[PDB]
This record gives sequence, structure tokens and C-alpha cells, in this order.
Amino acid sequence: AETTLFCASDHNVWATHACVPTDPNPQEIHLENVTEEFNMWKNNMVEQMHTDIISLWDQSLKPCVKLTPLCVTLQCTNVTNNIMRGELKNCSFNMTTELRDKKQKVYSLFYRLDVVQINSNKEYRLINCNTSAITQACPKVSFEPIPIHYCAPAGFAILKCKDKKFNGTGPCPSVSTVQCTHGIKPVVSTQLLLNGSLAEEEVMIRSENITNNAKNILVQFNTPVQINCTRPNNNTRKSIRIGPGQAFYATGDIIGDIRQAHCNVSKATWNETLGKVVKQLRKHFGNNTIIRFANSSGGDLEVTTHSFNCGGEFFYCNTSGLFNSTWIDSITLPCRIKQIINMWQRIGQAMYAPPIQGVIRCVSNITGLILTRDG
Amino acid sequence: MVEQMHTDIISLWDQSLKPCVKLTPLCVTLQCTNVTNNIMRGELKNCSFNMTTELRDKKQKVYSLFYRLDVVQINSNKEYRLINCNTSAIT
Amino acid sequence: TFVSVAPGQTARITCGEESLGSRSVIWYQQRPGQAPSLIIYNNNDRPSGIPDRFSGSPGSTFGTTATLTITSVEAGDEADYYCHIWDSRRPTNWVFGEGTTLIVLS
Amino acid sequence: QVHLQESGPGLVKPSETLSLTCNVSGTLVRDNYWSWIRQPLGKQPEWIGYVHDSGDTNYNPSLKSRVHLSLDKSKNLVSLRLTGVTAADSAIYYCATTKHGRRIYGVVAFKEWFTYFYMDVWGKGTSVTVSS
Amino acid sequence: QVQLLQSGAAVTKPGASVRVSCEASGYNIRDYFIHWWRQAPGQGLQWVGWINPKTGQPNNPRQFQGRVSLTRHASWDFDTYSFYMDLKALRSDDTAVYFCARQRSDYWDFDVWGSGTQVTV
Ligand SMILES: *[C@@H]1O[C@H](CO)[C@@H](O[C@@H]2O[C@H](CO)[C@@H](O[C@@H]3O[C@H](CO[C@H]4O[C@H](CO)[C@@H](O)[C@H](O)[C@@H]4O)[C@@H](O)[C@H](O[C@H]4O[C@H](CO)[C@@H](O)[C@H](O)[C@@H]4O[C@H]4O[C@H](CO)[C@@H](O)[C@H](O)[C@@H]4O[C@H]4O[C@H](CO)[C@@H](O)[C@H](O)[C@@H]4O)[C@@H]3O)[C@H](O)[C@H]2NC(C)=O)[C@H](O)[C@H]1NC(C)=O
Ligand SMILES: *[C@@H]1O[C@H](CO)[C@@H](O[C@@H]2O[C@H](CO)[C@@H](O[C@@H]3O[C@H](CO[C@H]4O[C@H](CO)[C@@H](O)[C@H](O)[C@@H]4O)[C@@H](O)[C@H](O[C@H]4O[C@H](CO)[C@@H](O)[C@H](O)[C@@H]4O)[C@@H]3O)[C@H](O)[C@H]2NC(C)=O)[C@H](O)[C@H]1NC(C)=O
Ligand SMILES: *[C@@H]1O[C@H](CO)[C@@H](O[C@@H]2O[C@H](CO)[C@@H](O[C@@H]3O[C@H](CO)[C@@H](O)[C@H](O[C@H]4O[C@H](CO)[C@@H](O)[C@H](O)[C@@H]4O)[C@@H]3O)[C@H](O)[C@H]2NC(C)=O)[C@H](O)[C@H]1NC(C)=O
Ligand SMILES: *[C@@H]1O[C@H](CO)[C@@H](O[C@@H]2O[C@H](CO)[C@@H](O[C@@H]3O[C@H](CO)[C@@H](O)[C@H](O)[C@H]3NC(C)=O)[C@H](O)[C@H]2NC(C)=O)[C@H](O)[C@H]1NC(C)=O
Ligand SMILES: *[C@@H]1O[C@H](CO)[C@@H](O[C@@H]2O[C@H](CO)[C@@H](O)[C@H](O)[C@H]2NC(C)=O)[C@H](O)[C@H]1NC(C)=O
Ligand SMILES: *[C@@H]1O[C@H](CO)[C@@H](O[C@@H]2O[C@H](CO)[C@@H](O)[C@H](O)[C@H]2NC(C)=O)[C@H](O)[C@H]1NC(C)=O
Ligand SMILES: *[C@@H]1O[C@H](CO)[C@@H](O[C@@H]2O[C@H](CO)[C@@H](O)[C@H](O)[C@H]2NC(C)=O)[C@H](O)[C@H]1NC(C)=O
Ligand SMILES: *[C@@H]1O[C@H](CO)[C@@H](O)[C@H](O)[C@H]1NC(C)=O
Ligand SMILES: *[C@@H]1O[C@H](CO)[C@@H](O)[C@H](O)[C@H]1NC(C)=O
Ligand SMILES: *[C@@H]1O[C@H](CO)[C@@H](O)[C@H](O)[C@H]1NC(C)=O
Ligand SMILES: *[C@@H]1O[C@H](CO)[C@@H](O)[C@H](O)[C@H]1NC(C)=O
Ligand SMILES: *[C@@H]1O[C@H](CO)[C@@H](O)[C@H](O)[C@H]1NC(C)=O
Ligand SMILES: *[C@@H]1O[C@H](CO)[C@@H](O)[C@H](O)[C@H]1NC(C)=O
Ligand SMILES: *[C@@H]1O[C@H](CO)[C@@H](O)[C@H](O)[C@H]1NC(C)=O
Ligand SMILES: *[C@@H]1O[C@H](CO)[C@@H](O)[C@H](O)[C@H]1NC(C)=O
Ligand SMILES: *[C@@H]1O[C@H](CO)[C@@H](O)[C@H](O)[C@H]1NC(C)=O
Ligand SMILES: *[C@@H]1O[C@H](CO)[C@@H](O)[C@H](O)[C@H]1NC(C)=O
Ligand SMILES: *[C@@H]1O[C@H](CO)[C@@H](O)[C@H](O)[C@H]1NC(C)=O
Repeated sequence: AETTLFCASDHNVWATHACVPTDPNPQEIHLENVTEEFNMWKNNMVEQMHTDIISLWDQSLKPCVKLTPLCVTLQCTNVTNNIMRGELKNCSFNMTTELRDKKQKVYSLFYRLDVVQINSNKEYRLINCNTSAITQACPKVSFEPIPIHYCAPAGFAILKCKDKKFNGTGPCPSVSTVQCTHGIKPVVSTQLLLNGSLAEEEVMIRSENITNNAKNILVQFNTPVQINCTRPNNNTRKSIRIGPGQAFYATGDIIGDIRQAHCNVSKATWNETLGKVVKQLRKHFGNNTIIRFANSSGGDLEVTTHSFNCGGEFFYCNTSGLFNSTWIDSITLPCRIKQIINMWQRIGQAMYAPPIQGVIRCVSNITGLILTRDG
Repeated sequence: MVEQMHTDIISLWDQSLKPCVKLTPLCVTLQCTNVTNNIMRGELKNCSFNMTTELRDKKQKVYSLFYRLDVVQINSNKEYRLINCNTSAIT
Repeated sequence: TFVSVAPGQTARITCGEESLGSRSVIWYQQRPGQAPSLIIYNNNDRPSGIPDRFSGSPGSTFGTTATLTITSVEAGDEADYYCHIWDSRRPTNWVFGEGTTLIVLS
Repeated sequence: QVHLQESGPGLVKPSETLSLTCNVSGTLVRDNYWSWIRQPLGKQPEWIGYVHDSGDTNYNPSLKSRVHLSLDKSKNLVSLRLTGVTAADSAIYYCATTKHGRRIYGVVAFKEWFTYFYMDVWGKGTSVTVSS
Repeated sequence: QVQLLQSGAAVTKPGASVRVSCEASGYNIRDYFIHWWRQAPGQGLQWVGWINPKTGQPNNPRQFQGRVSLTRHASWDFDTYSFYMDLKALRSDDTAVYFCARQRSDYWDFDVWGSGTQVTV
């Protein structure tokens, strides 16, 4: 059956304060002798969680500032630097003040991915002006994934399959009953599952059909690969009052050197992690195949790069060096930050992540991949 | 019961203000003279401003008596603005 | 700038503009009537023969002007003091800084 | 002990190619970098350019299009031939053994570094002046 | 109704590039991958590759790696969806008719195809 699962948990986007207090010691009842037929690819819990995450993202953005005024022609020069590195543009514009009959000449550092050139060669505009309306994310609500336990109502139950080697579907012996799922962090990302739950026995390959290319191959790691980010720019913020009781937090001067952001992955671990992955893939594809790993074929920035949210800033890491081997000391992946983010593949609901002050760092754990085979 | 009543009163105040007019245009520079009086009693200011009309491409010169507590002086000595323009939006 | 310090004191000679990024300022001393000479490169590293009294402000700080501190000033230290700033966030500076004539009251 | 002795005419006609040379002893011209430094009287020194044999040659952008530096091994000379001489070129010209160093402030793979050139032992100086 | 309007036949030379457009309309373009196929003269069909309309992620076989480029462009509100197929190192071998079809389930049922575009080199 399918029901409305509610949340349970121990200033956040996913409204975790509103959740029911979870049981300090969850009660798990190992059911004996019972075999149940699972199917992870027709799970209604997944679609319901997708709807819940989208709804929470929408409700967190409801009371925040609307940056409709910010869509104007911007006189952009390069940030003061010697050096490509056009990655930051010092853009000046006439913003509306608290008084409707006055205007102020203000400036802001905008990433190059957030501004497109119009026409006069110095005139720019935000990327979203010709497709969407932009809503500044509130500076006080955090994007940090807090674990969420999905509990079913009374009269329903959740069946956890404890079988370590779970292909994903079909009959699973050693079933158990739980009142809530484990803490599932809502971590949005592409090309790599971060801060996830790990397999216990082996690396696990799970695809709806391993013959259909359109179906992604979810890889789960038995051991995590630690990934360390830094946004080395200091990036102070600055409030510009765009209207009565409405502020716009814009990047000001950078305190230090203009350095490319990145995330590092250990080479000796990521190799032999791909070793386990190629062993488990050769299980499905025969022993004589040559399991090559190439980088992203193309598409949007959200799927050509390992996209994610780190320290409140939205990173897009190249990961061309990760997915490099034939398979018969760190790997610095350069990442680009964006502030105009269109989550959930939508249009009309873009948002402006305010600039974070200081220096951001990730310490995440790659616990899987989302691969795609070439036909 | 006291905290719940506080929440209820605030929520009712919010919901009663939800469908009403937003005076975002009213935050502008106001040319304020004293109301016609002999007489302190600066308690009322006759303030004139260019308000938006029904048509977005037209403007109207209108006036209004504003209490002195509701207007602060900017800068030109006759130029004023509503007290809330630099801190809040008024409904 | 004509910063004058009596001998045996500590002299502070600042030069250049406010730091923007990671900087490697190179200090030069020009005694009157001879060619310039090197004192500090990479903000604190002196070649052989230069005494340890010469010290430079770190280039790892942003928002601080380049300074040269000279402890126990002597008549040898009587000279003009130029700075060659190499900022990461500025183009190459092809002219030295405005020199400061240190005057020893001896 | 590296000895540098710069030789020049001492006076040059305006609009005529000034030329200088830097006799070197104790070191070979091919080994290290070589820079010239033009100090106008009463003004700060100016870095007019540096030259190397591997291909590293860079001159001041203001003095560019009128300057050329050459390294002659046969006589151990550094020749600076500043065409288009004008009134402001009156100055003391020095010759120096430039030494380079890398200031690294980030990831070297991302080219987050730069080469700073500090001038080691100089010469003496030739005070070239321009007049009719 | 569901329609995949293709572009007119184009002529190029060996080395030049060709673009084939597949303006799609009449349905939710997002939920259905768009596949490109190639009918050589007097031969069977050949799989050029699919493009995801949501993310834009392309997928081509080993033959067309570094050679073909599947792109898309959605107008306002995603109502229209122009799918482009680009070729770079074009040869006389690649003279064929390029069809664009709509995969409509996991079975790879291409219930709708394009009119066709005769690329002659
Ligand atoms: C992912 O992995 C990659 C690697 O694969 C990581 O990449 C690294 O990124 C680092 C920056 O984030 C970068 O760090 C720098 O390295 C420089 C070189 O250090 C090495 O060489 C020098 C000799 O040249 C050795 O001494 C040293 O031991 C190393 O071998 C340093 O120059 C940098 O430190 C200096 O600058 C920074 C930036 O401002 C300062 O914070 C720091 O304090 C240092 O500044 C002092 O020292 C310099 C010396 O040149 C002076 O010029 C300066 O004025 C300062 O002076 C003080 O200290 C000196 C001490 O000598 C003293 O005399 C003076 O009085 C002052 O007290 C900087 O540390 C790595 O090199 C780079 N690694 C690579 C590419 O291999 C990446 O970060 C990782 N990402 C993550 C973790 O997310
Ligand atoms: C601000 O940014 C500028 C660039 O905009 C930096 O100036 C550059 O500095 C680098 C490093 O010194 C220079 O690169 C060097 O150039 C040589 C290549 O040829 C040059 O000269 C010819 C003739 O004029 C030109 O055609 C050509 O374009 C180049 O200008 C090489 O010889 C050098 O190689 C060095 O490194 C290798 C490392 O393997 C060594 O083996 C070599 O021996 C040698 O040391 C080097 O690549 C570059 O030319 C400069 N550009 C300009 C425009 O001046 C500044 O350093 C930077 N300043 C800061 C941060 O203060
Ligand atoms: C995967 O999980 C890891 C943790 O397991 C996570 O890294 C963590 O990121 C958070 C981001 O919030 C870091 O917490 C921040 O750390 C610094 C230093 O204390 C502070 O700047 C932050 O506090 C300020 O900002 C907060 C909003 O971000 C405000 O709520 C707060 O009041 C302050 O203004 C904040 O504490 C945390 O330190 C790291 N963990 C580490 C380094 O171990 C990572 O981001 C996750 N990855 C993904 C993709 O989700
Ligand atoms: C997957 O890895 C590929 C390499 O294996 C990357 O391909 C590289 O992409 C670069 C950026 O598009 C190309 O640089 C461009 O080259 C063209 C042709 O010479 C120039 O016109 C462009 O100016 C130049 N771009 C810039 C910014 O200067 C590289 O040439 C190209 N390398 C190869 C070997 O083809 C893919 O980009 C990469 N894909 C992803 C999604 O990361
Ligand atoms: C971005 O550009 C602005 C100008 O649009 C810079 O602000 C100026 O900075 C200079 C140099 O310090 C000052 O003399 C001016 O008074 C500033 N003008 C202003 C604030 O209107 C600003 O420094 C630049 N920011 C960067 C490169 O981060
Ligand atoms: C991701 O990184 C790769 C390299 O790891 C980039 O490919 C390089 O592109 C530059 C030009 O930008 C070329 O000069 C190099 O030769 C390329 N390297 C290789 C190994 O092919 C790639 O461009 C990066 N991705 C993006 C989207 O920029
Ligand atoms: C407030 O000031 C307005 C003008 O801004 C006054 O209106 C004017 O009154 C005089 C005298 O009766 C008339 O001749 C003008 O035609 C009026 N002008 C208008 C309506 O634009 C108004 O009387 C003042 N109100 C007070 C003191 O209450
Ligand atoms: C500004 O950046 C552009 C790249 O966007 C670059 O081509 C140009 O040379 C830069 N201009 C200056 C004056 O630095
Ligand atoms: C801001 O307004 C002034 C009015 O004089 C105009 O000159 C300037 O170009 C405007 N700037 C922008 C970015 O539109
Ligand atoms: C797991 O699922 C796949 C799905 O294709 C099925 O074919 C396979 O037999 C299952 N394997 C095991 C070991 O249960
Ligand atoms: C960022 O800049 C602030 C001043 O704006 C400074 O205090 C702080 O130390 C810097 N952060 C670093 C170096 O991480
Ligand atoms: C990640 O960061 C931590 C920070 O302490 C460091 O100890 C660890 O070695 C890093 N791992 C990698 C793979 O860079
Ligand atoms: C990874 O390990 C394999 C197996 O030992 C080895 O052949 C290969 O060179 C290593 N490196 C890469 C990049 O695959
Ligand atoms: C990708 O692999 C090639 C060899 O196939 C190698 O030369 C290249 O440097 C690699 N690129 C990376 C790690 O970015
Ligand atoms: C992976 O990283 C998190 C911190 O980001 C850490 O708490 C967790 O224990 C790590 N996982 C494993 C299996 O060590
Ligand atoms: C108007 O009122 C002010 C006080 O706000 C008073 O000082 C001033 O004299 C008055 N002017 C006239 C013309 O009545
Ligand atoms: C109203 O607009 C007119 C336009 O001529 C101007 O002269 C007058 O000062 C404006 N009044 C205010 C209060 O801004
Ligand atoms: C919006 O602007 C971009 C950049 O100019 C352009 O390519 C695109 O066609 C426009 N329309 C939409 C719907 O994105």
C-alpha cells in the first residue's frame, strides 16, 4: 500500500523543527521466516520524498526577498586581478532605494556563470532575467542536510530488508519491521552521492535494467572516499537596501587572493574504489570486457559537473580527473560557484543564494556514484 | 494559555492585514509645510507628493496631512519621508 | 618622507600601497653616491652579508602596507630605501616605490 | 665575486639610438638573468627590462617598442639599445644579475603563483644625459 | 498533437559540419527521451544516440564519440523544444537520413518519428 509518511527528527530549509520528536532508541523487530518482494525502482517513498523536498524548498523561499529589481543592465569590469579567470565580474548598477523616486549607484561581484553579455561590450544582465523570476534565499535559513526519519502512520508499517547483498528488487529474506527509516540526509548532488549510507559487505551495483542505457546505474561503496573542498576566497558580503524593508546581500571586495575553488579526492583511495566498482561491473558485463570510465558527455552544468551545496555555496566540480581510466597524492577537481540556482529542473523559480562570508570547506564522504553506460 | 493567546492575537492581526492595500508607493520624498495654523504644534504636516495613478505612465500631485511622529526629515529642509521607509514595508 | 631615527633606536620605513593579495616585496638600500643594493626578498629573506637587524612585514597579510624595521640603526643604515612590490592581484610594477631617506642623528 | 662594469657614451643626441654595454666578470652571460635599471636623477629607480638566453625577455611596457636587450657571450656583454631617445631618458643606467623566485599562494596546478624578480649584485652606473 | 517537425535537407562537404533540427511540440517533452537514428541509403537503421530533454545529457555509441553532439533548447515554459544534432568530422560515409524519435516507455517504443532530413556530403 501507499500512505502519507510523516517525518521525525532528533532555521533550516527542510523545516526539521516542525518534525515529531523521534524515538531516542528506535524499536526494530526482526521478523523471522518471512520473505518479502521489494522493488526500489517502483518505491512510492521515493516519489513522496521528492515531492516533500520540493515543497519544503518552495515554502522556505516563500517569505524571502524578491530580487525583481536586480534584473537590469550591469556595467561589468573585471575584478582587480593580474592573470582565463574572468570568473568574477565587478558589476555596477542603478538600484532602487527605500524611496521610490530615488536611485543609488551600487556595485557587486557576480560570477561569470551568473551574468550573460547583452549587445556596450561591458553591458551584462543576470542569467535568469529572460527566463525566470529570482528570489533571494533568506540568509538565516541553512541548506545543511539534517537527517529525516520517514515514519508511517499507525496501522501501517515499514519493512527494512537487512540482506547485505541486495540487488535492489525481488525477494529479500531476513526482513525486519521498523517504525521509521534511518536518518536520510537530503543531500542534493549529481555524479556522486555524498554523506550517504554505505554497503556493509561489497560494493553494490543497482540498475532498473542493466541493458537499458537510459537507466542510470547507482553504485554504492562499502567504504567512503573522503572529498575535501575549499572556496579559498574570503568574499565579504554587503547589504544593499533595494526597497522598504528589503535587503540584497551582494559580494563586496575580496580579502586576499582570487583563487579557484576546488575539492580534493585521495588518489590512492579513489583508485581501488574504482577497482571494486570495475570488479562488480565485470560481474554483470562478463570478465573479458574493458570497463572504461570517461567524463560527462554533455548537457547542463548541473549534470556535466559534480554539483552540490557546500557551506551554503553552490559548487560545480569538474570531476574530469576522477572518471579517467581504462581498467582492463590528491586529485584537485576545480569547481565553479554559482549564485543563481534553478533547482529541481524548473523555470520560474530561480533563487539567489546570498554570498557566504569567510572561507568555506567541505569534508564529505563519497558513498556512491550515478553512472550511465554508453550504448 | 497566555502564550497561545499571544500567538492567536498575532496570527489574527496578520491575517486581517493579508488582503489589504500595500502602501509601497507611499514611501517617497514629501514636500511638507505646516498645516494652516497660527500657534509647538508641529504635530500635523501638510505633505505633498507625486503619487502613481491608475495608469503606470502617469503621476498625480496629491497631498495629505501626516502626523509629525509618522514623518522624519531627510537632508531641502522641507523634504520628509515616512518613518518606516528605511526599516519596513507598510500595509 | 624623511623618517629620522637616532642611532641605537629602531627605525620603521614604510613603502608602497595597501596590500591586495599575496605579495613578495623586495627591499633595496641606496646609499648616497653609489648604486642600489639588495636587503630582503620574499618579505623576510636576506642574502649572505646582510645583518639580521633588517626585517620585513609578512606578505601573507592583506590590508597592510610593506614595512622595513631596522633595529639598532647605524650610520651604515643611513640611505634611501626603495620597495619593489610583487602583488598577485596587481600587474607587474615596473617602477620602484617612492624612497624614504632614513636620516641617522649621529 | 661577480664584477659588473657598464660602459656608455655619457651623452647622446636626442632622437638618436642610445647604446650601453655591461662588461661582466666572475660569471658567464649565458648562466643567469640580466636586467637593466634606469634611475632618473631625484626619482625612484625604474626597471627597464630583463633578458635571458632561454627565451625569457620582458621589457617595461612604457619603454616597449623603443628598447631591445641582447646577450653577447663572445665578449660577456649585455647590450641595451634604447631608440627614440627623449629628454626624460636622462638618467643613471645600472646593470644587474636578476634572480627569480616563485611565490606560491594556492594550488600550483591552477597557476596560483607568480615569479618575482629580485636584483642581486649591481654594477656602478653610467649617467647618460641628453642635450643639444 | 504530438509532432516532431524536422528541418530541410542540407548539403555539406567532407570536413564541414551539419546541423539537424527536430522542433517538437504537442506534449510534455520532459518525460520522454529523444533518440536520433540514421538510415543509410539502402541499409538498416543505425543508432546515433539519445538526449535527455530534462538535463540535456547526451548518450552516443563509440562510433560517434567526439563526433556527434546532441543539444536541445527549450523556449519559455518548455512548450517548444528544439533538439539539434551536430556533426563535425563529416565524411561521405555519413550520407544518410537522420530521424528523431520519441522513446515513450522502458520498452523503447518509438511511436512517433520525424519526417527525416537527407544529409548529403
Ligand atoms: C588540495 O590539494 C592541493 C595539493 O594537491 C592543495 O594545494 C595547495 O594549496 C595551498 C594553498 O591552499 C598551497 O599552500 C602554499 O604553499 C606555498 C609553498 O609551500 C611549499 O614551499 C615552500 C617553499 O617555497 C616551503 O616553505 C613549504 O614548506 C612548502 O614546501 C607557501 O608559499 C604558502 O604559504 C605562504 O603563503 C600563504 C598565503 O598567503 C600564507 O598563509 C603562509 O603563511 C605563507 O606565507 C609566509 O611564507 C611565505 C614564504 O614564501 C612568505 O612569502 C610570506 O610572507 C609569509 O611569511 C611568513 O612565514 C615565513 C616562513 O618562511 C617567515 O619567514 C615570515 O617571517 C612570515 O612568518 C602556502 O602554504 C600549497 O602549496 C598547495 N600544494 C600543492 C599545489 O602542492 C590544496 O590546497 C588542497 N585543497 C584543499 C585542502 O581543500
Ligand atoms: C602578472 O601577470 C603577468 C602575465 O600577464 C606575469 O608576467 C609573466 O611572467 C611569466 C613568468 O615569468 C612569463 O613567462 C615566461 O616567459 C617565457 C616565454 O617567452 C616570453 O617572452 C617572449 C619574448 O618576449 C614572448 O613571446 C612570450 O609570450 C613570453 O613573454 C619563458 O622563458 C618562461 O619560462 C620560465 O619557466 C620555465 C618553467 O618550466 C623555466 O624552465 C624557464 O627557464 C623560465 O624560467 C616563462 O614562461 C611571461 O612572459 C610574463 N608575461 C608578461 C606579459 O610579462 C607576471 O609575472 C605577473 N605579475 C605579478 C603577479 O606580480
Ligand atoms: C556532508 O557532511 C559534512 C558534515 O558531516 C558537511 O560539512 C559540514 O558543513 C557544515 C555547513 O553548515 C559546516 O558547518 C559550518 O562550519 C563553519 C565552522 O564552524 C561555520 O562557518 C558555520 O556556521 C555558520 O554558518 C551556519 C550556516 O552554514 C550558521 O547556521 C551558523 O550560525 C554560522 O553562521 C557552520 O557551523 C561543518 O563544519 C562541516 N563539517 C565538517 C567540516 O566536518 C558537508 O557540507 C556535507 N556535504 C554536503 C554535500 O551536504
Ligand atoms: C571531458 O573531457 C574532455 C577531455 O577529455 C574535455 O574536452 C575539452 O574541452 C575543453 C573545453 O570545451 C576544450 O577546450 C576548447 O577547445 C576548443 C577546440 O580547440 C577551443 O575552440 C576552445 O576555445 C577551448 N576552450 C577554451 C575555454 O579555451 C578542449 O580542447 C577539450 N579537449 C579535448 C581533448 O577534446 C571536455 O570538456 C570534458 N567534459 C566535461 C563535461 O567536463
Ligand atoms: C569594484 O569596482 C568598484 C568601482 O565600481 C571599486 O570601488 C572603487 O575602488 C576604488 C579603489 O579602491 C576607490 O577609489 C573608489 O572610490 C571605489 N568606488 C566606489 C566604492 O564606488 C571596488 O574596489 C571594486 N571591487 C573589487 C575589485 O573587488
Ligand atoms: C575539466 O578538466 C579538463 C582537464 O582535466 C578540461 O579539459 C582541458 O581543457 C583545456 C581548455 O580549457 C585544454 O587546454 C586541456 O588540454 C584539456 N585537458 C584535457 C586532459 O583534455 C575541461 O575543459 C574541464 N571541463 C570544463 C567544463 O571546463
Ligand atoms: C494643504 O496644502 C494644500 C496645498 O498643497 C492646500 O490646498 C490648497 O488650498 C488653497 C487655499 O484654500 C487653495 O487655493 C489651493 O487651490 C489648494 N491646492 C490644492 C488642493 O492643490 C490645503 O488647503 C492644505 N490643507 C490644510 C491646511 O488642511
Ligand atoms: C576583462 O576580461 C575579459 C574576459 O572577460 C578579458 O578578455 C579582457 O582582457 C579583460 N580586460 C581587462 C582590461 O583586464
Ligand atoms: C545609471 O544612471 C545614470 C544616470 O545618469 C546613467 O548614466 C548610467 O549609465 C546608469 N547605469 C546603468 C548601469 O544603467
Ligand atoms: C537481482 O536483480 C536482477 C535484476 O535484473 C535479477 O536479474 C537478478 O537475478 C537478481 N539477483 C539476485 C542474486 O537475486
Ligand atoms: C577574511 O577576512 C576577514 C576580514 O574581512 C579576516 O578577519 C579573516 O581572517 C579572513 N579569513 C580567513 C583568512 O580565513
Ligand atoms: C580531508 O581533510 C582532512 C582535514 O583534516 C584531512 O585530514 C584529510 O587527509 C583530507 N582527505 C583528503 C582525501 O584530502
Ligand atoms: C589504479 O590501480 C590499477 C590496478 O592496480 C592500476 O593498473 C592503475 O594504474 C591505477 N591507476 C589508475 C589511474 O587506474
Ligand atoms: C585523463 O586521461 C589521460 C590518459 O587517457 C591523461 O593523459 C590525462 O591527463 C587525464 N586527465 C585528467 C586527470 O584530468
Ligand atoms: C564520512 O564522513 C562523515 C563526516 O562528513 C563522518 O562522520 C562519517 O563517519 C564518515 N563515514 C565513515 C563510514 O567513516
Ligand atoms: C513650520 O513648523 C516648524 C516646526 O516644524 C516651525 O519651526 C516653523 O516656524 C514653521 N514655519 C512656518 C512658516 O510657519
Ligand atoms: C513631483 O514631480 C515634479 C515634476 O516636475 C517635481 O518638480 C516635484 O518636485 C515632484 N515632487 C516630489 C514631492 O517629488
Ligand atoms: C534566454 O537567454 C539565453 C541567453 O541569451 C538564450 O540563449 C535563450 O534562448 C533565452 N531564452 C530562454 C528560454 O532561455
